This record gives sequence, structure tokens and C-alpha cells, in this order.
Amino acid sequence: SMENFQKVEKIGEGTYGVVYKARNKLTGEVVALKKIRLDTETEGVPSTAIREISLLKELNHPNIVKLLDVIHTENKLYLVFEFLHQDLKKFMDASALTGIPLPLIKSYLFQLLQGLAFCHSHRVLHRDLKPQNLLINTEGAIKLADFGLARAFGVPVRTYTHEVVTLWYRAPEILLGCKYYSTAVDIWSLGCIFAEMVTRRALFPGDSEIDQLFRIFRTLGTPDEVVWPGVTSMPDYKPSFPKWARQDFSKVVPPLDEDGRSLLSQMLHYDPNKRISAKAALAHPFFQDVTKPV
Amino acid sequence: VPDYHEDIHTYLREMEVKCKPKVGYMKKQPDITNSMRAILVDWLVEVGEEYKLQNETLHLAVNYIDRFLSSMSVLRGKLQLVGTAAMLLASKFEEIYPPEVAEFVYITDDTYTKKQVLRMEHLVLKVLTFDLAAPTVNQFLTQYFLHQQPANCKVESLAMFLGELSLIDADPYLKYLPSVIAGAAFHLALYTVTGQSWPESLIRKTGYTLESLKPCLMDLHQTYLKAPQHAQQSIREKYKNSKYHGVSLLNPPETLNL
Amino acid sequence: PVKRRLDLE
Repeated sequence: SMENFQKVEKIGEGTYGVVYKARNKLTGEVVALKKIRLDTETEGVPSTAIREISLLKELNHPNIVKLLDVIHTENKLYLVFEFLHQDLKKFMDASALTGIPLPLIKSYLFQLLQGLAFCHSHRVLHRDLKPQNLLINTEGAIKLADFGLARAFGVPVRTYTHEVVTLWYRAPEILLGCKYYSTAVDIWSLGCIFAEMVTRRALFPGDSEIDQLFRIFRTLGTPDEVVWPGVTSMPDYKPSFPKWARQDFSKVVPPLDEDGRSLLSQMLHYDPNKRISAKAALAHPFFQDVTKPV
Repeated sequence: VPDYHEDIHTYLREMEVKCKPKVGYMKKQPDITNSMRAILVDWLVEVGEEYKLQNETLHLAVNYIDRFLSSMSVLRGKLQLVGTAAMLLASKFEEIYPPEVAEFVYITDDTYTKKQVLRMEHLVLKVLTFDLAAPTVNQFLTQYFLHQQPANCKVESLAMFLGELSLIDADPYLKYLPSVIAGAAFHLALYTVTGQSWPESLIRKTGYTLESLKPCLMDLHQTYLKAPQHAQQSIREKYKNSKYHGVSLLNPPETLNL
Repeated sequence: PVKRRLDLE
């Protein structure tokens, strides 16, 4: 099992486990080992691990972190993933001065949409895109990771869980209690991330649900039926919501040029139906000149 | 969400072949038959209604049992154990709120311990190598449903019901793929309720015609006509509920005139 | 009843 794996150092602690960086001693491959603890007379294999392993086994794509193997014992579950030296948050906290060069932002976003488009084509919603789950290696690649909260969706979808997506990256339609959400919530998250990679600060760092909404509202305008047929009918919409006017996008993320603005703008659309899709976003002129910088 | 509608349909077509169970299987199981299986799937139906699970969970669990039994001989005394760990795997996979393992030990009437259900859970995962995202009949029906004009809720429930009926009989339903049973089910329902037939757009979409759906459809039609007489009745009962527009009370056509 | 061990013999 773990015969071939020498553990190097501790690398992250998770929901039901520890993750180490280890070295396969016969291929030499460096990997990430996510130890998942079990025990019987419990609840068995955690639903999150059941989803993560099975969804990940369907997703093979260069911008999706790779599950290499799963090692089972009478007691422990060991998930072996390809190793990636950093995550995006930690890379933004070190571009603190510099800031991230546009060319790298472009590569990254373009890579992320590749990965996300692949997930959506394989009927998988990620549901927690945030910089902590975006891994980058030393070659210029960035990869979606952490599919603990992921789920296989149907067409059309039905009501799926609500406790969903780390608040700051959470979409309007979930904030508003919709009974149906989809693939578009991942796009919202990615749009929040494109902003952050640019300003280096979160775009909507709220502390409660309603707090998150109003932040959203004050930045993009309070939604009405013209902009979003159905908002006023959503379970958590309230006619008492203050009615803020929409800002220019040029003020929302000042350093963006027109193409950047138009894209972020289509990722941050109120109405899930008009919000762009990862696939379509791949073709945006924002990307005409992209390259995979290191 | 027609950005990915076709891509997924395609991917599911490919996956349904990889998750197909073996057609013979039951002939290789010395101590079990197609009748005990029927007994087992009927029971998962009531467990699904007892615990209020999605029909999806029900389709997945049966897919897990069939694949599990394509490669592991099991004694009649453990068939329910397998069935139970399957139901639990499907729930954890598919349900917002899966029932608790103890609740799974509880509907067996303490036939198995928590320990055995957990150990079974783990062996099923090993044997399936965690390939749990399997295409089901439910998932094909749902897509086909976007092709209605206009939508017809009686049509929807009745297709679901015929599709659920097919889970009960390995002979012959194991020999057909989920997408095919779904086409036969969608057509029978449409035709039974409204007299309409399998639509052109589903031809463009799936490459299937009544001609290609014919066999399964001839089987599915006898299954539907014979349903009141079947040793298993949990699906019919189940479908007398208004949650399902009481469609199991409708009358099947005596002929399908093809 | 659901609560039941299935009998097959």
C-alpha cells in the first residue's frame, strides 16, 4: 500500500484528515496524500469522500487536479493526488507588492475556464471555487482542486443542498434561496476570483448572507425584474431591500481594459441564464493573446 | 441548461456502456435468482418511500447491486446486506440528507449489525472501484422530458413509473441500456396519456427511432399490461400517490400499433 | 412492512 510512499512534510489539514507531501520511491513521483480516517461503528466512508473520489475519477483534464490512486486499508483511506507546490491565495499574498502581471491573470483565468468547462461538460458542479482551492505549479499551470463539495447534477437540475459555496464567492441566486441552481454558480465564483486576482483584494467580503447580498447589490445595482425576471419572486427576496444604482464596471475593477471588463461583466450577471458559460467564455476576445506564463 | 445539454447527453451515452452490468449474471450465481432480486428491488422501493429518498438514489442503488453481482457470488442470506449497503452508498452520493447507517440497520429489522453494513459498504466501493456516477433511466427520462409539447406532468410520472417497473425484472431488462429503456418508457407514456409518439427531436437527439426502440418497447408494454398481476407491487402502490399524479391507476393501451 | 428481514429460501 503505503509501502512505496515516503512522507516528506505536512502540507494541509482537512475536514476528516491530514494531507502530506510524499515521494513514491520507485517512480520517484512526488504526490499529495490525503489521509481520510474511518473506524466502523461510525457513519462509514464520509459522503464528501464518496463524492470526491467518484467525481474526480471521471474528470481527467490538465486543469483539474489528478487523483492518481486510492489506497484502502481495514482502517484508513489514502488518496494520492498529483502534487502542486502552491495555491492561489498564497500566491496572491506574495504578489502583495508587484501584484500579478496581467499576462498571468489571463493565463490563469483561461486555464480555470478550461477546467470548469470540462466539469460542466461532465455534469459536475464544483460548488466551492475559491483561491484556496486553486493550485498552481512551477510550470504555469493552475488547477481546480478540492471536490469535497462537488456534485453530479442532472439535466435539468433539481433542488440541491443550499449550504453552498464559501460565502464570499457565493452567488446571488443561492443567497436568494432559489430552489434550483446550476453551473452558473461556478462562473460567479470564478468572476469573483478574476476580480481578486486583479485588485488582489476580495470583491465581496461579507460576513453574513444578507451582508454578502447588499455588498453585491451596492456594487452591481439592486436587481429588478427588468434585469432579472423572477428576482422579486424568489423565496428570500424582500421588497424592503434598499435600491442601489449600478456602478460603472470601470470603477469596480479600475485596472481592467474593455475586454477584461466585458468578460468580468458577463461572469457577474444577475440572471443565471444570461451569465456566460465557461465554454463560451473561452472564446472571449479578452483571451485573443493568451499564453501560459510561469 | 442547454449550454451543456448535448455534451452531457453524449458523455452519459458513453458512460452507460461502461457501467452496464453483465446480462447473464444471474445464471452464474449458484444461490440466487431473478426472483429474489425482484424481491430485493421491490424492498428498496419501499425503503425509498419509507425514508423519502429520491427516485435517483433508487436507480443508482440497483445499478450498484447489478454491477456488484456481476462479479461476486453472494449467498441468499446476504443479498439484503448487499442491497442495504448499496442503498446507503446511493444515498450518500445522491441525497441532500442521507439516512443514517443505523436507520439502515433499522429497516432490516436488526438482521445485520452496523458493523456488517459498514463493512459491506466498503467492499461494494472496492468492487466498483468508486465508479458511482452511473447514468440511470431517471437521468435519461429527465432530458427526454425537455422535448415535450407542452410539458405534461402525467406523461412525466408515468414514464418514471414504467422506468421504475423495469428495474424489477433482470429478464429481460438487463439486456437493455438505460437510455433505451428510457426511450421506450417515454414513448409508452406519451402514447398512453396523449396518443402522441416518440418525437422527431428525440430522434435528432439520440439517434433512436421507434424501430430501434421496438424490442425493449415490446417488453416494456407487456410489463405494463401485466403489472397488476406481478408478485411485486410496491411500485404500483407507490405510484397511486398524488406525489406521482396517481399514474399507476391509468390504463395501458391494449395495442401500440407500430 | 418495510422493517423486515427478507425471506427467500
